[PDB]
Amino acid sequence: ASALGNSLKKALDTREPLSESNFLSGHVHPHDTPIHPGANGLFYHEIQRVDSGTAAVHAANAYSGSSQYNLHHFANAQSNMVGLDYNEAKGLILQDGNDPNFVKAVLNESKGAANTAHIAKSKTELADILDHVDRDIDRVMVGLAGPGESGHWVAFRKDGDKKWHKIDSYPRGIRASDPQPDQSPADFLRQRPGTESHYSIIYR
Amino acid sequence: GMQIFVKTLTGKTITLEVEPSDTIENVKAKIQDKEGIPPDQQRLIFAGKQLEDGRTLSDYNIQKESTLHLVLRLRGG
Repeated sequence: ASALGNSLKKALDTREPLSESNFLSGHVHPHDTPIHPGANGLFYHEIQRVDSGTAAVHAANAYSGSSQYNLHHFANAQSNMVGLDYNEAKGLILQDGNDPNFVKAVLNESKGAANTAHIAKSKTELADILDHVDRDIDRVMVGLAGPGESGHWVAFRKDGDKKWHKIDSYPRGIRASDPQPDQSPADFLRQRPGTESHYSIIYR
Repeated sequence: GMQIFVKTLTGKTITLEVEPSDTIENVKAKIQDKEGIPPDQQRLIFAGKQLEDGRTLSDYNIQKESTLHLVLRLRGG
């Protein structure tokens, strides 16, 4: 449990300039969890460098359970939808993150199990949706935005005990003794401070 | 007075009353008054280029009835 504590300290070292090759600082759990978690109860979980704005890609991988997405997928989505140059957009994501419709576009490239998205909604109506479909889903991405939010992406994953687990890639919000806390995505949304309709969810 | 349009990827459009001398920083303040999105979460894109806060609409040759893309900035925290 100290190896995780030191890995979290590593993600706080912004000495070296941020780049395409160092925005991923490490892993809480490095092995694949497409379905069930490992024997230690943890799902695939990436740790981002504090100064990186790449939360969306790390949450998307926790959503999938493996290292399926990289900067190429999000840059290609931004180039296609808003006309940014592809190379520029790779550097811009490191700085400015990813809008919910870009994430939606990235996850729907993978053909197979469909992803349902609800973008630009209040937390109350998104939580009611998550409660309605709870029994039929096992993974969720929550995009936080609006007043009272810093702008962040979090992933949730359900285990065999039918308990939800919050997978947060921002290293300041990870506690080494409980890195994947037990909290449902619906209740997580009900306790957000924001009062307007700038929240988003993608579930499957 | 000049009127520009700001269009989100969701399809929602807002009309802003602006002037050529207004800085992008001032436009983001108008978007906050109308949509409640803090300026630090706002990306504005025009003609395939992300706009910078220090410059003015005139610096980017944005003219009345021009349309700007508003994209949220979700980094981490």
